[PDB]
Amino acid sequence: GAVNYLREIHRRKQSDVMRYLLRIRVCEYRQRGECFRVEKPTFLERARTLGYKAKQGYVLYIARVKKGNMKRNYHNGNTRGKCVNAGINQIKPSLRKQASAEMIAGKKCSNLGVLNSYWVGQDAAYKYYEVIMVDRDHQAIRNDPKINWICKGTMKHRECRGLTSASRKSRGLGKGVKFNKSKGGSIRSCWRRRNTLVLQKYR
Amino acid sequence: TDRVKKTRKLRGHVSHGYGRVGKHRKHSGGRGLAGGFSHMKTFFTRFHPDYHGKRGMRVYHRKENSDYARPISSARLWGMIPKEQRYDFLDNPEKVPVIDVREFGYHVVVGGKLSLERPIVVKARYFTPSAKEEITKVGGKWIITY
Amino acid sequence: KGNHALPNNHFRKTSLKIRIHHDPETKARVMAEKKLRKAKALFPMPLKKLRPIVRCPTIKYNRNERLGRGFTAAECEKAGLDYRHARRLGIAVDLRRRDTNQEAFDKNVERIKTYLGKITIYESVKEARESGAKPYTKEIMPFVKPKPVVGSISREEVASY
Amino acid sequence: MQHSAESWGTGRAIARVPRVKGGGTRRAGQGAFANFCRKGRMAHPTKTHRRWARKV
Amino acid sequence: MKNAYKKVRVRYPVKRPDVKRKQRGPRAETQESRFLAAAVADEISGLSPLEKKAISLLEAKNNNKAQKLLRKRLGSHKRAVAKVEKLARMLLEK
RNA sequence: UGUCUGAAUUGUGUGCGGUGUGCACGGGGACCCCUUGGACUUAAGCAUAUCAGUAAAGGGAGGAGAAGAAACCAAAUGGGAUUGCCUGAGUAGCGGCGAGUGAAAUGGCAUGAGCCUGUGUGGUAACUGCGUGGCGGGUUGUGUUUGUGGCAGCAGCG
RNA sequence: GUAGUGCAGCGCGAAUGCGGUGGUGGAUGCACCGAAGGCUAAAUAUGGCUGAUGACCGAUAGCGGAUAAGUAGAGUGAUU
RNA sequence: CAAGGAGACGACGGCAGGAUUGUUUUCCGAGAGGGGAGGAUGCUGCGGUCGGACCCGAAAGAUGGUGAGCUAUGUGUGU
Repeated sequence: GAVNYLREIHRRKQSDVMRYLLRIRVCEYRQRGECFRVEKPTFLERARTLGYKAKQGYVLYIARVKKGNMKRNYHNGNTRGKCVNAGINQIKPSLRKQASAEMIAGKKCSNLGVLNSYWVGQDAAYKYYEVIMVDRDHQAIRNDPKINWICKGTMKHRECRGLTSASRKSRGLGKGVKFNKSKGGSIRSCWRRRNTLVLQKYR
Repeated sequence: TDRVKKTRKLRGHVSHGYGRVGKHRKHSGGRGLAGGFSHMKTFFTRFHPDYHGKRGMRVYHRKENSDYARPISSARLWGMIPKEQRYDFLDNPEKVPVIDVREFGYHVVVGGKLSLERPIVVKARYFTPSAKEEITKVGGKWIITY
Repeated sequence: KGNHALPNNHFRKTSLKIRIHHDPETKARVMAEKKLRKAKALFPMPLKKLRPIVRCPTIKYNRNERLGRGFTAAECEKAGLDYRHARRLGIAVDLRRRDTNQEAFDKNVERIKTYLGKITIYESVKEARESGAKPYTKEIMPFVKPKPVVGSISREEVASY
Repeated sequence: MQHSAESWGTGRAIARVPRVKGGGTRRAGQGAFANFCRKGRMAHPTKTHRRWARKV
Repeated sequence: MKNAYKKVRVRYPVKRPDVKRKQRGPRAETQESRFLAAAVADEISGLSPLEKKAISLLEAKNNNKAQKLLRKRLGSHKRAVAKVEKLARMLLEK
């Protein structure tokens, strides 16, 4: 099929053709700003496997993120406590950088809803991601039952609450005994149930 | 009845039973089991001498359902027959019971004398050597089952 | 002080919480009214589904049977049926389970045929009302296990009964 | 227990119980929190998880 | 289970039935369209720099030096052997 | 019906159109999801440890939320999505092997339910947002009929 | 979670009769499963509001507050 | 002088006295190996541990906020 050929090409990043197209388009992104709109998909077939359609009410934005360890701001490294808590410089963030990019694009368009995202390039200082967003107020979206689920009320700002695929990845969910610390639905609700003592009336 | 409560007889007596010279203070001695190698060392020596230290191999995740091997003695094996069928066997002394301990929750057979001088058949996993002697001594026989 | 077992009572966390329902008699009967109200909103159909007989896993529970989750597609086919059509007749289907025993496969085929002979088909809720069909909140054909009985032979105890 | 009371310490010729902060009202400077103070709390407050029933 | 119990052990006779199981993997009636797409991709695209430097080690004869350079840069040992098997057959065809 | 104010906006950001017309912002936050993150205290001192990933702070939701249909558990003649309770068990284990800390499977109950998609015609896009037999989108791929009818229930008023 | 139980930064970066897992690092048999796209009732939690109850308190008690009470009054202010 | 004012409550274990019933028991050993020997479920009291823990009391530590109308220094504009 037509989609088989495009998949085999896009998998070979860094082979003599993708190394030409990556350098040419990442030079475009460096001249735009922090978050901007694009009209067609970069990797057409990776975007359709993540849920994109050619229809009114679908939108694409590109956002960059700044690439390194997280910051801690104490004046000259004074942290006002014990020495096991006094590290400043090699602390790693809890979320992924693909999820940080969704939070940038989701505040810029507060009337839309985020669906998924994917990698499109890289710099020495930045990485670039491609965010797919949907219009919850258009009637083209509210009328068809393949995307209709996103127009109700529990679906607002999915990427702030950890409900997209990139931000889901860091919650610690799964199957079997290697995922005992999330039984009940998350880490915090495993903690609460195990820190509760239940008693019967007749005891 | 049944000794109402000490506090009811202590009203009026200063210090409520805890002494005047030595008093009732907070945690004089440390909390819980502190001092176990220094000032409470006489406590562990007199009452719990095997409590500290390591001793042994450490298996992560012992598997208990697969190691269940509950034993029963040959000395009973006859009071195990249910109450209804028991009088049927004691009245006709020419029939042989066929009892399978596995259907009552037991796995291994050990133990002593058979409580009667008639033959029987007994199925299980793993009879020990002494159980084999006392089942054969009455004319019965033993079998290994699943 | 004294000779006692060493205590291990865990109350060192201020974040701990206690939980008690102080009236479980009114809570049980409020849930039995919910259960009888679903039953006559599904009226003709009995609110519980037919489930198979299965076998407990390890060597400790080897000799015990039990009600399981659902029937397989081969057990439904040999009872004269398609698993898409067994689900419209109140039968639970489980496509994860695998078929590896021929005796157990046969008990479950006869459990389906027995159930298929105790149901009646109609065309409307009006007919079932007029024929005496009532609502059902219990479970369909519960499994009970039998008592242990002792076999008996007579002085032929060398052919190894 | 609905105050920000604090004891005044010794050196002022009054007893050591904690006392209300402020001014301009007769509540200012009076005792608080203790089981022997007017408007205090009970030494051992009554709780809901005591045993009410028994088993026969 | 105890070792004395495993010797006299006796299992239950089961009478296994006959019914087909699942498929589990890439299907056998689509190799033609999978083999065709991979033969178009290698003509279009070139070679990665890592595959260039590894056919030059196989070029001389150094099947060992090429074996450790691929095991260091692909974080596996089962994978580094499956790759020097493809890059050897592309020389015979070539 | 509701003076003058207050997000307080004749604004800022953004979708669809092509100059028309939408949407977001604040309030509250007991319970829920995500981020960040203490010290008092216990170890009869104290630095790893403990208190505790808890309090405080910030962002985002609802009548609940989150989770969920095996790249599972196991080692039998095998079970079979998620969530809650009892047993397992203060146990296996972690730990200046100190003080301390700490699961799960099986078994028994409650409740039970499974589906949609990225490769759909070629004898003709079979599709739909706006409008009354047309415009906009779409081949870099759209594919969305129907309830003043029936059945069961819940609250209120006189 | 004991020699990753899970998560993240930086760097390297896969496969197509193929891939993943089996409480000690690695090898090899046998067993069991298909990740990296999407949705999903019920049984569970809980300030406040409204109904119904109680071996609860009876004006220094019970909510701070049985009355024109977060009022009179105090503080530059946050607050009290 | 009046009124108020301090060993009560929860969890887990032991023993004493009392109630109902009684056809009760998975052992040794690090392991490899070896292998028959009257309690259970409630009720009241006392001793033990962790809980604010018989009642009242520090000098301190941390998280989040308010102030240059007193007073200190710089700077614009007047006397």
